[PDB]
Amino acid sequence: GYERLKEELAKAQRELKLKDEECERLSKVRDQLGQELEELTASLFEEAHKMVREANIKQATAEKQLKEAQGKIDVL
Amino acid sequence: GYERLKEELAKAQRELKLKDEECERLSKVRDQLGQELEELTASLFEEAHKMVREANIKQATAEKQLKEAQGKIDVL
Amino acid sequence: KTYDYLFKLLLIGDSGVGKTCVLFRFSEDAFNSTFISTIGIDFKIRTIELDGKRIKLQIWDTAGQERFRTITTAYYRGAMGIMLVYDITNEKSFDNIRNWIRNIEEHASADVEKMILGNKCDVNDKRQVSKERGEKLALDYGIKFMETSAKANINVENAFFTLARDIKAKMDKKL
Ligand SMILES: Nc1nc2c(ncn2[C@@H]2O[C@H](COP(=O)(O)OP(=O)(O)O)[C@@H](O)[C@H]2O)c(=O)[nH]1
Repeated sequence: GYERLKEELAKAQRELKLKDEECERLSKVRDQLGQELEELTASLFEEAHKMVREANIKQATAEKQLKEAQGKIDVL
Repeated sequence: GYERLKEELAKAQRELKLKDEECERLSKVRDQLGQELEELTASLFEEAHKMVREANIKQATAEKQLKEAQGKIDVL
Repeated sequence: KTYDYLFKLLLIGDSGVGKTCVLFRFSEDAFNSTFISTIGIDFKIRTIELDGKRIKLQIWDTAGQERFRTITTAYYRGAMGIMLVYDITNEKSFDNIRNWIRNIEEHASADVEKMILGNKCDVNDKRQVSKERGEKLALDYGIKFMETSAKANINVENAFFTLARDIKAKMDKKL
């Protein structure tokens, strides 16, 4: 009876906060998704190059043998 | 407080309902943004690998052709 | 248009359980290069056929870094099937499988399809986790379990096709 009112806002008090806290989050999302998407996209780009670079470095050195190491076959 | 509790439990109930309704909207747009980020990042990875593969595909041919001549010199 | 379906999948777990090879073997890459190490995300596509239809699988592999916390939720929240992956060479990986199950339950959706993947089953001589004890974890949580070797190439293709069947059978139910 007189304890049924206390059962409502002991509960509600714990409820309101929950949602109010949910939104605080859900609101910052669009900015985090973007402010992340960016970092990602950079990181992606940066690494993307590094990989392509190494690949090529080794295409060079493994072709200088075809010109200098074949010349060793031409010099023997 | 019969009119106070029968009045406030309408406003308090609305708060939870207002936010409930506000939650779905906030969480709707977080799922919507997350799909759009999914498909964006899906494409970026797909390219980044695409690029990097071709930098490795050639590295193999060059190095492959060098094993084609490198073994015959070390054979003799 | 072909394909005619799109399942979005996720790989999650402790680092060095070999989440990433497990992928690389399914997607059929000839190569090792990945961004998991450095970035903590990588991604792979493979379409398969199941009972005749084309099914495009987008597979995300997540590595927890807090750096991209938001983005990787987006993957959890949007994922149709997620594979929890431990190393049978390593306990805590297995112990944590519960922990992840938290995340999955907490960050991800209410009907998601779930699968515990006991990886490296090939290297029995360094085997700390019994399979029997593996299956019990799974059964407790009412989820499928499967032992797997990214390197011996054991059950990886089956693990996926099994999870893909489980996703589709669920969707075909909502005809
Ligand atoms: N023996 C064995 N080693 C594995 C297996 N999968 C991965 N590895 C190795 O274990 C380590 C972790 O694998 P990794 O792809 O990095 O998974 P992740 O770190 O969880 O994403 C690496 O050194 C891999 O070579 C496996 O199934 N068996």
